[PDB]
This record gives sequence, structure tokens and C-alpha cells, in this order.
Amino acid sequence: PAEVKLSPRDREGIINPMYDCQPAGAQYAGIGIKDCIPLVHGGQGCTMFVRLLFAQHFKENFDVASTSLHEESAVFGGAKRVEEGVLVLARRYPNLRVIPIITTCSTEVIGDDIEGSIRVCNRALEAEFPDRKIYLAPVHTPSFKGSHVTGYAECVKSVFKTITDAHGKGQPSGKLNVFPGWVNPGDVVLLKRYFKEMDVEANIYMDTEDFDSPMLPNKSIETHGRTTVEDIADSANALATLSLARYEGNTTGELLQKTFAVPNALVNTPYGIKNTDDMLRKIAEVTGKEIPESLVRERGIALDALADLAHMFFANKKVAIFGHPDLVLGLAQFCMEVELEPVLLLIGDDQGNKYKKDPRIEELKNTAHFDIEIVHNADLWELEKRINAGLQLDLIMGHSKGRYVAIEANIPMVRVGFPTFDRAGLYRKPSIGYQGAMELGEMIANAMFAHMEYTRNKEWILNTW
Amino acid sequence: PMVLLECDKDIPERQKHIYLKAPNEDTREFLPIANAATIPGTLSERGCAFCGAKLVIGGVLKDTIQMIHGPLGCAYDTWHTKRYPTDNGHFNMKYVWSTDMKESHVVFGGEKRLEKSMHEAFDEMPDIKRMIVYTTCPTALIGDDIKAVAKKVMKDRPDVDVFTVECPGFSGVSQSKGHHVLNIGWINEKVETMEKEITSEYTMNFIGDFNIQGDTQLLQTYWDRLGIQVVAHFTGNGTYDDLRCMHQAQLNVVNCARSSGYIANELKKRYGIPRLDIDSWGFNYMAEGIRKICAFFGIEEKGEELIAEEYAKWKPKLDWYKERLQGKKMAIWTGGPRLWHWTKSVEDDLGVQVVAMSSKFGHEEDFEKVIARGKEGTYYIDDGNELEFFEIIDLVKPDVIFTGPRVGELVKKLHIPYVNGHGYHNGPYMGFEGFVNLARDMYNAVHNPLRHLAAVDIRDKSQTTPVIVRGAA
Amino acid sequence: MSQSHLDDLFAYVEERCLWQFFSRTWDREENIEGVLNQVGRLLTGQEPLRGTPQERLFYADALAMANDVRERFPWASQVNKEEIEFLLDGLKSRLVDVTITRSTNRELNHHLY
Ligand code: CLF
Ligand SMILES: [Mg+2]
Ligand SMILES: [Mg+2]
Repeated sequence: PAEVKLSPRDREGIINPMYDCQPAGAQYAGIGIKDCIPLVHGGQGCTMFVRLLFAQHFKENFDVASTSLHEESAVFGGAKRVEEGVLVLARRYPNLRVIPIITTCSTEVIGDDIEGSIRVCNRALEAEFPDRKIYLAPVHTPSFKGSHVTGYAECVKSVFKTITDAHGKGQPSGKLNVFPGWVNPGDVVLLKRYFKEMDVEANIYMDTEDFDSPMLPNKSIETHGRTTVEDIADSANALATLSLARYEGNTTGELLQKTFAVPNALVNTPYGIKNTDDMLRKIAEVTGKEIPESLVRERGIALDALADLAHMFFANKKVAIFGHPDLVLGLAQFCMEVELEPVLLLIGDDQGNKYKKDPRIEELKNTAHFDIEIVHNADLWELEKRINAGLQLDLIMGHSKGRYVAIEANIPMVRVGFPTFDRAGLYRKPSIGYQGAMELGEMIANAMFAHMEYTRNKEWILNTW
Repeated sequence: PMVLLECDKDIPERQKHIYLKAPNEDTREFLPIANAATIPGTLSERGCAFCGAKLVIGGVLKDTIQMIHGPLGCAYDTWHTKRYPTDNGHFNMKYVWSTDMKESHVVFGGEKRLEKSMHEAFDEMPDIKRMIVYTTCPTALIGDDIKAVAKKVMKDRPDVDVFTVECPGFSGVSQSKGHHVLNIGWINEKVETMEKEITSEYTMNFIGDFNIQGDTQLLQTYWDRLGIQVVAHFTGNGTYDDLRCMHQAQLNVVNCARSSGYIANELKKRYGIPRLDIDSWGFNYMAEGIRKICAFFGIEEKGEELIAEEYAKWKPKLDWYKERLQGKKMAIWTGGPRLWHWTKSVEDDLGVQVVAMSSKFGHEEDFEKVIARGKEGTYYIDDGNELEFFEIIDLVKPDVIFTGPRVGELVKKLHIPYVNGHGYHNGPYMGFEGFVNLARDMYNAVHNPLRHLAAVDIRDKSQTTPVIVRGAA
Repeated sequence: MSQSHLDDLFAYVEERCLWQFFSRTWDREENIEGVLNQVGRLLTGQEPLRGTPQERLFYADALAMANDVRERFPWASQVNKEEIEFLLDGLKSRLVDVTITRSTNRELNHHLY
């Protein structure tokens, strides 16, 4: 009677949305590019609220501009707001190189011709700044489909199309392209170490390491993406693409395969031990480079740590997970490796027809010994309502906008994915890879341990485990 | 004079928005343009009209569904971002609602989607019987008639009451338009649609206070001590139905004249309720305000007992901070009113010199007030943008900036500390105790070892790492 | 001297008071007249008007100003009743000039609130 079931939310409305809309994800893609300021064509909230969201997750400012759509543009069209916004950016930011022009619900409904505005602005910019090149990428992100997950993927693809259209194929680079998806700076730091230890040259798109920027004696601001125009252009010349996230950049790997014959390898997102193992085996396959002893050791240190926890504290404990689809499916697999039982998986957008085909579903169907409900098109009320109706959970894993569900239900909660604003430093802590699996397992245990103390639930047992 | 900053040489229209107050000027010749269109591409701090209606005003209420008719982003974006507690477990902060508009609703209309969402929300939370519905950009563009849908829902569900606001983000130029549409709709439709028991000889509404970190609950300890019944708070720690009773008050006390002056003005026009403007931030300001309220009611002695007690309790701490904050330079980059509520109160009560101020969305009215109260040599900026903020820092070298968290995290890189001028650090900030809380946070922000440590380059052989000695009131 | 006294009163009102900065011309005019008539009564020992709610509110605003003027300005306890009246008439005129006649606030005459 052992069943993994997919079902949609049964309400038309949303209470407590899991994700933001497409333009927010497009903004996130863009802020990882060096010398990039996205221009969000729509009303002002579509920009300012998302800059706040990034400040909540990262505790940093990122630069994004608005076209400031007002009432006259709503009657007559907003092309002149785009055109003005591009020139005002170029004139006031002399080092600016890349402007993704991101549409919103408003500017999709009114049908402004973004590509026509880009032709105008390219002519204007070439005349006014003869020795400068600014890349204007059209990013179509209506908010009434998909989510910030889809918007991220669309923006990455559009930027890559724009820049590679301009530079084409050159000399082979010998490098990998790597699209990790929507991950933290700590995940990027871990991936760079893995490629360094394996002696594999790679560009990570986007390289967000420096989002965790120092406060320096010289008062310098370093809070920027590290991925340059040149890095993106060089993607045409790669040996191969490693795509870690089906829903967060694999479509750019495919585009590069179609356009430039760079072979794309999509692998399971590397949450947990097996998925990391399989990622490293694919890297070895495509590069001919051996997996180093250092990664066998990091793997062994992670397993050693998780073995102190799994049968003692985790076995038979029931977990609900919410977040981006690649993260939810990957964390469900990690959970199983450590004897946790992920009985409720919530994925927050309208992409169910794709999720039903995800091979990780089948990997769960063939392995779980407990029923799993996967709710797609879910909101966070879908979690709260199930708890109120009697679902017994030992743990929630998800982002901070679900915090009150866990607090009020008195269920321990580990903060994963985006945004994680209600704890300190999580953006710096890997979640992927072997060290990430270890860090996740130890967050889970430490959340359970604190819960045992606050609730006086066998709190004396934390001595000789 | 009016100022053309170097970063605005290619947008020189910005000079009419920036005033540097100089000796002997007739300030009537130098009033910034305000409440005009934004320049695209500037990194203006402005938000949208929907924000001003739902996030700022309507969403403060403790017992009301906030139904955002539009795609899900407008809902996501106004959830987990405000600090307005309630006395019912923070219902207002725990939830947000969307009609989850999809492409088919753009094509065919969203009215049935809204109607279904509204019934679902009432079904999911059977204890909640009040709702505000807001339009957003695309639902305005497709012409959904949310007032007509709300009328049908109320007919079908006679135990609910629904209010509607037409506030797409492209309306107006900023949050301000949302304030106006909400205020006028509420007084036109919902005031005097029920009544409550009057339990005091002295009754008032408190208009334009949104309970940031408990401000409203702190002020309520004053009204309870004075024996004044507050018919309605607009909208801090408020209820939908209290707001229906606003016509019953004898007096309207206004703090936020920008967001909420509209409804005070209409209550005076329609019901004869006088409008009293106060400053509920600032120590000596709070005393003036209590004295005015008590003079209106004829309870002067009770006012002087409360003031005396509050001064005995809090003035020694306030003066401790003044000794240490005297001469520090402050910038205030917020919505608008806090500029004119704070510039002279920090000067009087803390000795702090406000050297630069920027208003996201203030009107010319707000600039009249701030320039009247503010110092010579100070910059007064309407609709400031990020590059201007950097240039202003270079001109005035503030010791502390009161602004939102994102800007605070930016200026941290320049070793300038911030206090959250919107949601506070450790509030409340209104009232006598509140101004001490504000002073404490300013003191701990500036006299902070980390700021000194950041300046040391450990590679410089010539440099040592200092220790600083701090204090506490 | 009479112009110094008026300059003192005007600088006090500008930096302290809010009632001259209401949303519309007609409200500024009402408040300037109403508050300052009460101030004149209070500074000359006359019985304040406290009948109607509006009168009671002008009294409340005026009391703050009268008390502050007596505390700040020694001259305000030395000049006679007619001199106080003349100063307050001059102050009304100045306040109308700067808050209405020469204000560039473009909302002041909008018929709707
Ligand atoms: S200016 Fe304001 S916040 Fe912007 S849309 Fe308009 S009412 Fe709303 Fe909404 S769903 Fe996302 S965030 Fe926008 S693109 Fe539309
Ligand atoms: Mg060990
Ligand atoms: Mg003055």
C-alpha cells in the first residue's frame, strides 16, 4: 500500500505563497553578473520589494533599477520609460556593461515592444558612447505564469543568448560550464573547491561568492557578481556543460548544446551523498580527470558525522520539505540516506506537468517505504492546514517565510533554500556536496536537540550519544 | 540654493528637487518639487501605490483578510516585511492572500477567480469575517470590478463585510496615492456603518499611527491613564469594525498627516470633529501633545501628573544619551514625515544635528514642515536616489543614518552605522520611553567597537588595533 | 522693538507649530485666525473661548504657544494689551503670506481632500 502521490493544491486562491513571481527570479539571475544592473520594466514595487527580499536573505544591497511605469504609460504604452531608463543607467554608471530588461505583469499585459526599444537604445548608445558596449537582453517574465524559479531560468538563458549571439564561437577553452542553479555563496565556494581539488577548470554561472562581501579598511564595495561578459561569452567554447538544476539553468545548457554543440550533462542536484557521488562521476567522465582522495576523505568525514545521528535521532522521524523543486527533490533523497522520512513535499508553482516527468519522482517511488504526498502548485497554507488536520511532523525543512507555521505548531525547523532571513549566516554554509550534507544533518540534529531541551522531552539523553 | 549634484549632470531636472538651506534665504523661493513623476533608471527609493494601501495602512489591522487581486508576487512581496504587532498573536503578519491570477484570467477576466478566492479565504478561517480587497497592476488593466464582486460576496455571505481599494502600482507616482485612495474610500463607504458603546466623557481617534514595534500600545498606556476612550486607531493594533465607528469621536489626534490627514480632513468636514496635529515622536513633543489633548478635554491636571511621572522615569536616561550624542551628525532617508517629526526633536532632546534628509514620497506640504523645522547647511532631497546618497555622504559626513535596512547594509561598507528609520532597531520609538529607546540605538550604533576595528588595516606595521570604552545610561 | 518682537513670534511659530501647515488654504486660514485670536486672549489675561469643539481645539493649540512665548520672551510680559494685539495681527499677516500667498505648494487649492 506504499504510495508516492502527486496532487495539486485544491484551492484557486493562494494563502502564504511559497515563491515570488518571475521578475524577482530574473532580478536574482542578473545581480550575479559583474557590471550588471537589471532594469525592471513595470511599476516601482516590482523593483523595490525584490531589492528588499535580497537584503533580507543576504543582508546586502544589490542594484536593480525600475522604469517607473506611471498612469500615462498604462494608457499609451511604456516604451519611452524603457528607453529613458537605459540611457539614464548608461549615463550615470560609466562601467555598466549588461542590462537585462525584465518585463512584469503590467508591461506584458500592455504589450510594450521590448525588442523594438532595444534597437532604439542600441542605436542611441552606439552614437553617444562610441567606445563602449552595453548588452541589452530582453527578458520576458509575465508574473501570471511560473514563479521566480522560472524567471531565473529565463533570465540566465536570455543573457547567455544575447552575449553569445554577439561573440559566437572562438577557440576551445578546455573549461566546463557549470550551472548550479539558485544556491548560496557557500554552495559556490564548495563547488569551486571541488573543481580545484579535481584539477578541472570551470566557470560557475553565476559566481555569487562575493555577495558575502567584507567591510574593508579602504571602504571599498565588493558586493558584486563575479561572472563577466567574457566568462559568459566563453561558454560557447566549453568542453561540456554540467547542469545541476533541471528547473534552474538546464535550459541554458541545452541552448548552448543546440547553438554551439557544447554537450550538456544534467545531473541530480547534489543534495546528499549519492547525488554528490554521481555529480563527481559525471565530472570525471566528461573531463577524463580522476576523483581526488581529498573528496573521498570529505565524503568519509560527512558519513562519520551523519552516522552519529541517523539511527539514534533521525530514524522514523517525519519531515515536510518546501522550496525550489530541485532542492525539495534533492533534500528528500538526502533525508532518506539518514533514515528521515520525508512524507510531505511541497513545490510552489504551476509546473506540475514537468514535475510529473522528473526522474527523481520515480527514484522516490522505487525507494520509499512510507507514503509521500507531493503537492505541486502548493502554498504554505497547504502545510499549515495539513498540520491542523492532524499530520504529525517531527521536522520542517524550508525557507523563512514558513517560520510561523513551525513556531506555532511547535515543530523544529531547519532553514534551507531562499530566503533564509530569520537566522544568521546561512548563506555562507554549504547545503550541497559532502560538507553540505554534513552541515544539513548537524542543523537538523541541533534543532532537534534544542527542541528536546525547551520541551523537556528526554533532554537527559544528550550526554552519551 | 537648489543643488545640481555631480551625479545628476545628465538628469539636471533633479536640481529642483534638492535644497541646501543657506543663511537669509526666503525658503518660499526654494521649495523642492515633490510628488512628481519618478525619473526611470535612477534607483529612486520609491515604491508603488498598492504598497501604500495594503502594506502601510490596511495590512496593520488584526482581524482582516488582505485579499490581493493579482498575480502572486504582489502578495509575496508584502509578507514578512513589516513590524506591526497585535494583541491577538500577530494575525496580520502571519498571513497574506492572493487570487493567484494566471494567463487565462488576463484573457477572460479575473472576477470569478477573485470571488472564489474570497469564499475560500472565509471558509479556511471561519473566525475571520472582514476583508479588504486590493487591485494590482494587471487586474486594474483588465478592468475587473472588485467592488461589484465584493457586493455579490456580501449578499451571498451576510455575516461578512468587505472593503475594496483600486490601487494598481502604476497609479500616482509612489506609495502616496495608495494612502489617498484607501482613506477616501473608507470614509465614503464604511465610516458610520456601525456604532460602539461610549464609556468615557472624553473620546478621540488616533489617526496616522501604525503600531511599529508596539508604538500604539505604548501610547495607549497614556490614554488609559488619562481616562480617554480611543474610538479607533487608524490603523495601529486596530480592527476593521473600530474603523467603522470613527464618526463617534470628539477629537481626531493626527500623527502621520501624510498618509492619514485625508480621513481627518473628511471627518472634520462631514462630522465636525476637530483635527489636532501632534508629534508623537520626541520627548518634549510628546509632552506638548499630551498637554494639547488634555486642554481640549479640560483634564489638564491629569496631563501634568502623567508628564511629571514620565519625566521622572525617563528624562535622566534621555539626558545621559544627550551628553554623549551632542554634536553627532545624522541623516534621515525615509518616507517623509519622520524628517519633520525628528529633525528638531533629536536636536532639542539629544543635541543631534540632522545634516541631510531625503523623502521617498513626501508632498510639498512635508517639505514646508521639514524646512521650517530644519537647520541651515542641511540638504533636503525629494525622491532621492542611490548615487545622490553617496554624494551627500561625501558632502556632510554623517555619523549615523536613519534609513531602511538595505541602505543601512550599503552604507555599512563606508563604515557608517545605521538605525532602521522605518521598522526601528529596538523600539517602540514613540512616546517618552520610545525616544529613550531611539537614543539608545543611536548611541550603540555610533559608539560601536566594530566601526573602529573595520578602519584598521592589519598590514600597516604603523597601525595598532584600538580598544574603545563605551557606557550605558 | 516692535519688528524684533514680531520676528521672535514668527520664528517660534515656524520652528514649532503645525497648524499653519494644514492641507488646504481654507484650513490654514482658519487655523491662523483661530489659534492666534486665542493666543491674544491668553497673553492679555482675557477669558479664552471654550464653547464649541473647534474653539476648544484652538484654545489647546494657543495655550502651548502662549505658555512658550511667555517662557522664551521677556518682552511678552512687559508690553501692553494693545501691543500684543498689534503684534498678533502682524503675525497673522506674515503667516498668511508665507503659508498661503507665496507658498508654491500646488495642492493648497484642490477642492477635494
Ligand atoms: S508595481 Fe506594485 S508590486 Fe509591482 S505588480 Fe504592480 S501593484 Fe504589484 Fe506584482 S505580480 Fe510580480 S511584483 Fe510586480 S511583476 Fe506583477
Ligand atoms: Mg567522527
Ligand atoms: Mg527659523
